[PDB]
Amino acid sequence: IQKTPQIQVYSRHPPENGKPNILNCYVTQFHPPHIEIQMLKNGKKIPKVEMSDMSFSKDWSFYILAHTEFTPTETDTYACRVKHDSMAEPKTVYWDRDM
Amino acid sequence: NYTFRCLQMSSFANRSWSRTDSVVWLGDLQTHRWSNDSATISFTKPWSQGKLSNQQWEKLQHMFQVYRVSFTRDIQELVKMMSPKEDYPIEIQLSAGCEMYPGNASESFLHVAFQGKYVVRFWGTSWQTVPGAPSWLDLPIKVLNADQGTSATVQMLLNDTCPLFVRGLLEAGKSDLEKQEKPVAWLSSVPSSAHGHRQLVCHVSGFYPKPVWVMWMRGDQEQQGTHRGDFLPNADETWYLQATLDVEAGEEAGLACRVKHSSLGGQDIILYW
Repeated sequence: IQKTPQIQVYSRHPPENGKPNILNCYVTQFHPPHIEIQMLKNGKKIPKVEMSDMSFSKDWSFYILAHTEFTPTETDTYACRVKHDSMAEPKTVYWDRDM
Repeated sequence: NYTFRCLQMSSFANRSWSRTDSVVWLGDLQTHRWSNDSATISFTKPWSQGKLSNQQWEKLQHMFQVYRVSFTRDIQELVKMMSPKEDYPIEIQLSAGCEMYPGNASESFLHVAFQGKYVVRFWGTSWQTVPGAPSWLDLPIKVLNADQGTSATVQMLLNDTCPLFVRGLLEAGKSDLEKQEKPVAWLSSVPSSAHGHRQLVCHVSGFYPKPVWVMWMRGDQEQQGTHRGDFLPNADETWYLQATLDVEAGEEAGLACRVKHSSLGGQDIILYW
């Protein structure tokens, strides 16, 4: 009926300061299929963020991959904010210089 | 040896706001899309028309264009007959498709989830309420089960059309389903809770197909204890996976990552130094 989205932030290539990359945010296990994904660079939203098409697993929960083009910087933070019915308030997981 | 699935998602928030989008997969590569706003199914691959002649593909797509406007309209009649659980915000999913076996036949399926719980199926020649499915759904399926045309048309799509279509694809798609994409790897360590024991992390990304071996090594010594996580996707339809190992300071020296994957042969051994 209602399930809180599990969130996961990770890069596409090994991040390296200054080198272009792609930041992936994989939201999952939620239900209903009505959630607003927002990708943030230091508090600001990134304008153009691509999202895949929403589909569901055989356990019927939904999933999606919002993602964008990013560059790792010693002074820059990135994060994925999720708004879902089943969350009293928005969940923001930030990204670690590892994933 | 592939699984063709076509997941449809209908959302009914109220009498005047419904949305049904769909998305098809051949294994783990998406081949099609049908956004509620688009009047025709969009291919998401060069070869998503299979070996279908336009005239026949076009005649097939018409079916769905008709089914849609209809399933959608009939849900509204359905919903009025929704006691006792009168609860308009209805989310319904439909997973249909067919697992393609070589020697064996293919296996077809049609599952329907109501409010995220699985409640009905199409079986052989008639639609049937699966256990746990609420009491009311019984009168609707019994009156639905009288539609010989639909249930004939279904037994066709289900039984006959689906495999016909799918082989075509394994044939034209052969190119991208057989692509051997090479992975990249990098390590990183994260300290644990309050204590001098951190955990080494091995990230491997950009590989395809899915099957990959990752594991921490100490020489020829395999580390029991390495814990492989979830396969996370990438926008290019490749995979991500990372294997961690909780160590203890001092003896992190000599440990390393051995990434075994089909596209390689002579594989990534990333020593931690």
